[PDB]
Amino acid sequence: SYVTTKDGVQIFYKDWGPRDAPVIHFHHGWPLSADDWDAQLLFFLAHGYRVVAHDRRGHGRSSQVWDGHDMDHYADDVAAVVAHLGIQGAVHVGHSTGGGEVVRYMARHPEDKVAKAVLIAAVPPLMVQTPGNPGGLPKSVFDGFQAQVASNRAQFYRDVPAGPFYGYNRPGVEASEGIIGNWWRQGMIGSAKAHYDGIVAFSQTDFTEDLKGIQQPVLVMHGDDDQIVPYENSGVLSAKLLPNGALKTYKGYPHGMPTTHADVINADLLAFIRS
Amino acid sequence: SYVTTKDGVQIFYKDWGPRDAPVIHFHHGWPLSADDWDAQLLFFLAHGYRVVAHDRRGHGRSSQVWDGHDMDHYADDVAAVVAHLGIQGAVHVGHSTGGGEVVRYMARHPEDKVAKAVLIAAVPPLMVQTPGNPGGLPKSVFDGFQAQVASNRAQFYRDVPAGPFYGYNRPGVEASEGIIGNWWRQGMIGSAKAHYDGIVAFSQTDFTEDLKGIQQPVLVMHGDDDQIVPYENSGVLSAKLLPNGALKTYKGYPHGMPTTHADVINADLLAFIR
Amino acid sequence: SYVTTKDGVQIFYKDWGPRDAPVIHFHHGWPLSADDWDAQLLFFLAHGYRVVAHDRRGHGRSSQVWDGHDMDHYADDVAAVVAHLGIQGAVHVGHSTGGGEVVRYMARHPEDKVAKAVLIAAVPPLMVQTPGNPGGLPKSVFDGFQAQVASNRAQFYRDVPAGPFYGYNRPGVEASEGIIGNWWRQGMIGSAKAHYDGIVAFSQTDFTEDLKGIQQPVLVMHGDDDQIVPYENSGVLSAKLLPNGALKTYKGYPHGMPTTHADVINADLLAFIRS
Repeated sequence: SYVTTKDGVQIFYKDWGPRDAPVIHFHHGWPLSADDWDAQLLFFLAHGYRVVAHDRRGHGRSSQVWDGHDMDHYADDVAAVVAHLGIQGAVHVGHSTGGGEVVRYMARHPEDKVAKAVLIAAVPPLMVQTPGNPGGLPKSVFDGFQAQVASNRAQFYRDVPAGPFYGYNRPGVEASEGIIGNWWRQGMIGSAKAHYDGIVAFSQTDFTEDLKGIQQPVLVMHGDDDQIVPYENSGVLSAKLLPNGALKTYKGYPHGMPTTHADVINADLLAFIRS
Repeated sequence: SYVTTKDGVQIFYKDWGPRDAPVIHFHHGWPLSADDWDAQLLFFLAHGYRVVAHDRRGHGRSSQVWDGHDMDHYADDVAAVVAHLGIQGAVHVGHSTGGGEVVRYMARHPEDKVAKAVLIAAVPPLMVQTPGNPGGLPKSVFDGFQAQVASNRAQFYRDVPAGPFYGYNRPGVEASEGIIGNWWRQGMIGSAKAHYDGIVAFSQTDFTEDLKGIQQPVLVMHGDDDQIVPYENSGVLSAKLLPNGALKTYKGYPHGMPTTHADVINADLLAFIR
Repeated sequence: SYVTTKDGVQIFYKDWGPRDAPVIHFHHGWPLSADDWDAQLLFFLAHGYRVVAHDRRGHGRSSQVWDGHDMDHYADDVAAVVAHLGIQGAVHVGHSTGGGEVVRYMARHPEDKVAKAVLIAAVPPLMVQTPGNPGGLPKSVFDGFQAQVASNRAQFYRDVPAGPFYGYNRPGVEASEGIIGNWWRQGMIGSAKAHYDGIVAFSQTDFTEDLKGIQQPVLVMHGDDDQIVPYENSGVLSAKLLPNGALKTYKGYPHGMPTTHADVINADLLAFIRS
């Protein structure tokens, strides 16, 4: 299904389950799509929820609009989906870049009384280095990623999931070509332009302010061996800044743990949601 | 192209060939799409037919609707496509789950005087074991498939075509990465929920009644080494229940024979159809 | 986005950049899509251009219409895109089959005064061997490709990019699975019938008349180790037929040079366009 945003973007989304069942809205990471949530969507459907997941603008099946690739637009696009379906008050779950999107959404759209939120290996508070965040990674790494997206996206989208994303580069770890390919697939159908700007969006946006204002219960799930988003600089700090945040640490887990450790993550996610 | 069903589902379809040429409507298997018919579509176009192939609900490019994943809905979706294109009286060819769809369609929509039908490695009469079908497979096997679709669909959709589907697991057979990849691709663009429910639809639906009522000529094709749909409990029985049915057995052929043995299957399909 | 043609075909296209910026329209090769221009689109966006790229009928995301798979229709489809977006007078860049499409467009749609054009490893003047073109390739070669598309498309679409297309079959050249898979991917989402007929369209259409009539500045780029479109019977001859055309030779370069040698191809395209 599709919804047209205020600025004319076509946002694709999946909406499964009873119309009146409690809702969980899932927000995917960079440079993926709603297809990255298969395991979670089926698990929560089987546990009584209506599940919704949309493709970020320029990602997956959503329109490849060339501009507006920043957290504020991402958040407003979320607002469009929510209002379109009338799913205000839903629980919002965000992975990686999607976690930033969730936080920014809960910050600029308080009119939507979101029940609870879950940040899984999310980018907040900030990934880039600034005088306020000296622990932020150097742009050179991000600028480099943008160069890869611009000059060899097809291979770069193989390298990321085949190496650091799922921890398949660790010793004794058996890689899954299906999982690698699906990551790659979701990336290739998206816009190179949206993904290019998207790196600035998830790496150079400061969510410190937003985290401090969120009063709802928020669970932060982070693997201590996350090679893409810093466990301490992002996860631990995020849980600390959130007034009602709680941290859930997973030893040795990778960035893509919701896929490679679906059972564990889903069970813990459900426990938190049911309070 | 798309047709909107009575219940609001968008069904994607392909329609190639002269508008007034005789029609062959192809029905794909689980968990694929109309793209799985490439070889047949071009073969029959070259042999004077108009060919139509649609994506089952929640499969390929069709709407990822969360419910209605059963044979009755699959059949009514076919009716929508047929009515939209005005292709009543066509020949219908179904592969695997698609074979069950063809049978249910003919049964629920007798108004459409289908000319003939071909069931290839099709699921009828009933795949699962029950008190009425002692020779079927235990439900646990299908529950296992559902579990795979629910927790590791991306790899599972590699395992099936790389192993049992095309017989590539048979020592000595040369696998095709392109064919494996295309199977996987069609599966991944479809809905995990549609595929999850779809397993129950194809393995636990009894088509005995539908088969007994089909009076048109029907050809049942089946490889005797089908690792996906047991030859003895499907093709053999379906052919006998069909009043005007006939069985065509292919020794050593896999479930996906229409793809790996296109020349032979296309030639035999044509002989029966034309 | 999409535009509906006169004959009811849905043509998918990408349109990126400031609405008021100078336009460059890219035309992809067989059996690909607009996604094949990733590297070029981002490079020109960075240089202040508005870039447009559409999927040929029956290719990529465009309608899998069963007929009209010939150069005249491809050209009329271009006309529909141009009129829809109001991008008359833009620069047109076509690769391989796309090169033929550009030339046919500029010929049957003179009302649009295209500024300049670039033909990269383009099919003109005529690929197949005929009495008038004794230096062409025997038709049997193209009949072979058609048979592969009809009975072994999934694997054939792996073989072409893994072998001759990018020169990965040359000694000492390392292949990119991501690039091979992306070529394969774009081909599989397109129509087998459109691709089957498309072989006749690109290999047996004579563009001599069109070429002799184009007065605009045109740059003909061609690698001399192109295993898909013979250098000597294409680019060399096309450059001479064009009243204001010039040949740019890339020694040892493959057919898919815009992808494997993006830095060089982009720089030369930019220099020519602003010349």
